[PDB]
Amino acid sequence: SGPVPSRARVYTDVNTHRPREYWDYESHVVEWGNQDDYQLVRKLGRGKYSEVFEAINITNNEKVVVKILKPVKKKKIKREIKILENLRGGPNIITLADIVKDPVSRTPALVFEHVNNTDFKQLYQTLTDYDIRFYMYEILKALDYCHSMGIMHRDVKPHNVMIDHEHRKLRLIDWGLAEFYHPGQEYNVRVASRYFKGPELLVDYQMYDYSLDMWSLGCMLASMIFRKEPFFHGHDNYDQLVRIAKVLGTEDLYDYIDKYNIELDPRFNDILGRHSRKRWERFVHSENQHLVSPEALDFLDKLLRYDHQSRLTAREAMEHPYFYTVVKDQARM
Ligand SMILES: Brc1cc2[nH]nnc2nc1Br
Repeated sequence: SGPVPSRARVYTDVNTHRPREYWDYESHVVEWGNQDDYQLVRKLGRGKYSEVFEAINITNNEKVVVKILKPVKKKKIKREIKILENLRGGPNIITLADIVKDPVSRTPALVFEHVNNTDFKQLYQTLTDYDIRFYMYEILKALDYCHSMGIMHRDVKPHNVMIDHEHRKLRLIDWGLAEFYHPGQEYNVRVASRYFKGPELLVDYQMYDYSLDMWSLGCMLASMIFRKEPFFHGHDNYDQLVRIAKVLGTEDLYDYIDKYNIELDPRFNDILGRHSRKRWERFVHSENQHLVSPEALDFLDKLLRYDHQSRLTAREAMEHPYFYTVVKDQARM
């Protein structure tokens, strides 16, 4: 009789109380700059949707980062721009500095504040127990802010977390998949990386919310404290849910499907089978035990839930005992 509707438990109507211009990015007018102010130095990396370069602003001799966008729909460019401008100045949010366009090829490019070319994926293995809690707390600051601004990132993964370990700085980047949350709106489930897709994306439940980012955050935490990258290692979108079901169990999965009256793809009933909910001790060994604690396992369990409504919010996560020492040390400053 159709899926059961769902609402976010926090920041549900923040966009409703704002002017239309805040979230109606289709009508957003882009403030274009002059690309002659920037000279590219070297390429930093590629991607399906952009190429990233280190560049120099020749007007003030400032180092910047230039993201030349691949050809995508104009509304998607306006969405990333509007979200970056709404979140500008937020805690641990990357700063959009300028928007330029090649006068010949009409190719748009975003100019960001400079950050050291080193992300969370390259640094996790050398991090101590305290470093994991510290940087996870910094990620939660950025997530709680953008959620409070009515925006979900929808692509939380270590590759999108830039870290300057010398200064202990952290920046959340790549907002090309972020969207504004509106209660009752059905979103595209073809988002995020395979290993970080929430169960709602794999069962094709479109009325999701900020809680999607909290699942992806839980996938990062599990891979770091267990040193298993990725943690849920599926061969495809169907097998990705099977890998999750082999850990969280199938009974909670069918209760989740039953609660929201989700029409499960018939290709799943032959491959899901029957699996019990595993204990987190199964993934602990002598090489990751220094990163695993009862607080870490209790915090991880509250993030990786089938029911998106039962996962911790970003604000609830920041108050878990897992961060008690980090919060106390920041108060000492
Ligand atoms: Br700074 C920076 C900002 C980005 N936005 N999307 N990808 C990005 N990469 C780097 Br590096």
